[PDB]
Amino acid sequence: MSKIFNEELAVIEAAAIAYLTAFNRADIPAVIATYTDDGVLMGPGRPAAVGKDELAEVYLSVFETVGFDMAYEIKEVVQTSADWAFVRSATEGTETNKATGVVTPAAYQELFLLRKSATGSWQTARYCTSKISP
Amino acid sequence: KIFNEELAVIEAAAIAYLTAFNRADIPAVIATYTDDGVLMGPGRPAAVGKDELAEVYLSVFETVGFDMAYEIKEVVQTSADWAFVRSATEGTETNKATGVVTPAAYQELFLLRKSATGSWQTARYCTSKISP
Ligand code: NA
Repeated sequence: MSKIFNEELAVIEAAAIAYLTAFNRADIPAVIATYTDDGVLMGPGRPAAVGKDELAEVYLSVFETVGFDMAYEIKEVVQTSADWAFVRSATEGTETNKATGVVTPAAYQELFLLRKSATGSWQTARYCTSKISP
Repeated sequence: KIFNEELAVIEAAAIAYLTAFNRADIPAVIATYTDDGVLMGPGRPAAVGKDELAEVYLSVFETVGFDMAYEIKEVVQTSADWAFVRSATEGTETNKATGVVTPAAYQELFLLRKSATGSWQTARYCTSKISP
């Protein structure tokens, strides 16, 4: 009957979710901490942010400008080798502009490329998010 | 084999997509993907499988004319059969309805998988619009 989930896939998914929950709390240090030191963010309206200093600067600007209220869904979890994996997610909910106060619907889709650190921890090496709507 | 450095073969595969895309060559674009390939791009939900990929690229090229130059930012082989490539493109986009030409820049992540026959194919692909 039962489907058992590979223990390493469970730990990998938990690493992607650690980001999504930190992001939805707008907790920037928790967000930064999920990335490898050479991590890259590719998001809409901004060129790639490379490394924790550039990452911090982008997320600071995002949470200054906009408030997100989002639910996530995990779409796939795949381990491609001992130290590498990917996760695909989708988030949806609302976006509030902090200047104007205007709340609008928002949906995104995300790809995490995860790498297992030398001490056994899964971290986001590369991350891409695209806006589905509006 | 053409070059023994697998990294060059991997980069080659990503460049074949970007050039196919810039030529608006949909069959050539579809053929760079695995059968279960995923495209994640702006304004649309994930397209999963060649049937869904076809539909989206059809619609993109029905709606917009792209005139783009590419740059490869990184090529990384993570294991024997897996790699990633990060690139960026910039140029103009022309809306085919309105005729309005506007500057466009994008950034792209490829996850490529080496097939049973030795070909590098795109398994997962994300593109995000930098501007405007
Ligand atoms: Na073109």
